[PDB]
Amino acid sequence: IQKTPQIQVYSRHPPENGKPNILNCYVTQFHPPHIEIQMLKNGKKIPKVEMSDMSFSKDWSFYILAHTEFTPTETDTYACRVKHDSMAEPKTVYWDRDM
Amino acid sequence: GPHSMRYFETAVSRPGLEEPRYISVGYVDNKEFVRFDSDAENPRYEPRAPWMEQEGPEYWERETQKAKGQEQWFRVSLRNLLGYYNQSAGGSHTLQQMSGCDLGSDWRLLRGYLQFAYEGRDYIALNEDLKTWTAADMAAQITRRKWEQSGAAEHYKAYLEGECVEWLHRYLKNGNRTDSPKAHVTHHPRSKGEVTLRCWALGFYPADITLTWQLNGEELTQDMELVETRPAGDGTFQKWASVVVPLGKEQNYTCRVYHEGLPEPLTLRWEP
Amino acid sequence: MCLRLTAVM
Repeated sequence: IQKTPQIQVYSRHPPENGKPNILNCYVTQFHPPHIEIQMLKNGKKIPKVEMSDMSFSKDWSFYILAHTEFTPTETDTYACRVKHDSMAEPKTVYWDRDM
Repeated sequence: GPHSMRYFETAVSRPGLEEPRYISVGYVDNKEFVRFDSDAENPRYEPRAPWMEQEGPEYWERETQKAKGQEQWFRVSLRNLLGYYNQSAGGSHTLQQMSGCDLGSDWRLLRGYLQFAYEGRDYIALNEDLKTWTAADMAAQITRRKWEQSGAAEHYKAYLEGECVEWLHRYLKNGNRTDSPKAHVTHHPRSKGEVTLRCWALGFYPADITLTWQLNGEELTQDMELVETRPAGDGTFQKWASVVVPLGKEQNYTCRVYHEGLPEPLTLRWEP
Repeated sequence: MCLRLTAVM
């Protein structure tokens, strides 16, 4: 049966406004492995997003890390949108600099 | 310390794909070092850590031709499983495999593994004796009997005790690391009269780690929120754990970080 | 070195 992707969105380095950094979208615990992941800035798709290769953990569930360069500010919203057959809607997780 | 090798193999069918995609990922000490992907323009096992480039062309040619054989084995196996489960045409299906060997600190074999899953669920596994098979599903017994009749496990026992250990020794030579957590507490007031302390741990490897919050000398298991350990993307990992405290009483809350690279657990508090 | 499976499922 289908397993629902768990999503975390977080920076590689402690975020500083105006300072270049790497934003991650880490997607875990889904099945089947087919999945679509997009990263957004103020609701706009971020053009170049790097995508790790298909992998799975000991419990058999799949996982992928998407990431892209970003420069956080006080007001820009960053998000990760995920479409997977276990979900009737795409799920969006929004970046929270404190988490 | 202890050591391991694993090959994680996947074969995937989708209704809008004529043939399955086959991926095989090799690991030494839980880090990827080779990968085969049938979707590639010219499919072949490829080095995935610089120390593997040591191997010459006939290594890669031999591994690659084994992978082409495994791809066909998975194709046939996916077709047989479809009938075993009376599944019709027009769905997505997945066959997964993990196999390999665990080595003690003396480099001797502790245990060999060979497990399969269909649709992400346990299908059949070689037992720890390397001689008998476990299979839960009624549909799976068909495979177990076939493999018992063919004596397949004898060949697998010989690999897990032989080539798996011998080649793992070769790999550990050619690639002969931990990074300790760096921890700090951040301050976030959840309400008037309450505050969240977030204990971070950053830059650590391997990924296994434990964070706890303590009251006097009291672990607080439920009540505490955490995140799943997550890759920073640079090879290290991250985690945090947070708890809600009455303000002014921040000083009576202590976070502890447990990680195999630490000389002893770290204890820390919020620092004004 | 990857394992070679013999008999199909």
